[PDB]
Amino acid sequence: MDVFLMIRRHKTTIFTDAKESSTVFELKRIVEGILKRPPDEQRLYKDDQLLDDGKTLGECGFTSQTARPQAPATVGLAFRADDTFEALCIEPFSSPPELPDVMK
Amino acid sequence: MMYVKLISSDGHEFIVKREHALTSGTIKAMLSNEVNFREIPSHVLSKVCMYFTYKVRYTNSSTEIPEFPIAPEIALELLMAANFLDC
Amino acid sequence: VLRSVNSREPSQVIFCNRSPRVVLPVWLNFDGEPQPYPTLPPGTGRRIHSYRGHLWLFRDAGTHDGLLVNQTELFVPSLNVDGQPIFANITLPVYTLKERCLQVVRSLVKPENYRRLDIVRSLYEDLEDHPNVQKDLERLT
Ligand SMILES: CC(=O)N[C@@H](C)C(=S)N1C[C@H](O)C[C@H]1C(=S)NCc1ccc(-c2scnc2C)cc1
Repeated sequence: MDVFLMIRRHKTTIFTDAKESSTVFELKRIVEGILKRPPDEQRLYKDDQLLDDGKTLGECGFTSQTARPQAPATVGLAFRADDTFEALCIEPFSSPPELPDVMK
Repeated sequence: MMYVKLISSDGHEFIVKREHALTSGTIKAMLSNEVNFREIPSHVLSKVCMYFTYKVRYTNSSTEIPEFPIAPEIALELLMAANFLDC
Repeated sequence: VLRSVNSREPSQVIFCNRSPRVVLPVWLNFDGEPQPYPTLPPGTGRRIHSYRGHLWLFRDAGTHDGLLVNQTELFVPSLNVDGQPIFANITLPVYTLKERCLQVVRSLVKPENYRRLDIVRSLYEDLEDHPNVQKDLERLT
């Protein structure tokens, strides 16, 4: 079963998919191809929870019925510059305007 | 699978499969690996990228198709984007 | 042109609404005129008597948005194999993002206020040109 994801760091957002049975480490290999940074310089998060390389996405709560195409699940990303990892930072999207009078 | 970059007016960089982005005829013309959108904010373009994923998944599929959701707050801006992009 | 054939050979059918919309069945009669039938709530089904060679199509009962039936526009009852009813699975199509956006805007704004919205004049005409059964019948011709 496929799960559909947004992998997000700063003002960067990757749309991709994977199997429930695939691992956190295998997802880092997908990021390596796009963003050109090896797995050992990456940290992946479900909200404020660091994810272990060996665990499957299904064990970390990304299931096919919650992580949908029209509404994918978010996975935090954080790189290592030289020695230490940076703090997790996900810039929010822009705010919509107020509903016009006619749509109220 | 080749990926492309779609950049919103406020600077968010969205990275999606080329195949998915080619759903839009307008985007195909802008390419034929990055494309900047001066009029589309990130809260519209994030929904646009989700529609691509939805469209490829459920096109030519017999399994039951669910409703593509759109909040009232984003309908106007999203209508104008879909019209420009032709998708 | 698009009209039911008068076969008089009975055909039992199951209308099954596998969409989130309230469904309006429409039978195209012997002169080609659309006849509306009682509505089906979301996720419900009904066993009905029709005939072979009769044409049917299906719409959203509130907005007349187009729906599919067994993957396609029209449904025609066929010969019942071993006295078993023909299944007519009604579903959503994969709408375009534009048409989906127009559906949501139409459902929030009243027809009179369409021209007050801050958009190009072509989008007023796209909004006002709301889905219609008689337009699509000319389109399938
Ligand atoms: C001689 C002839 O063919 N007459 C026509 C008018 C008949 S009897 N028709 C037209 C269609 O083939 C269907 C059939 C009718 S009117 N069947 C009765 C019927 C009643 C209600 C329903 C529906 S549709 C949604 N809910 C119901 C209860 C379906 C069929």
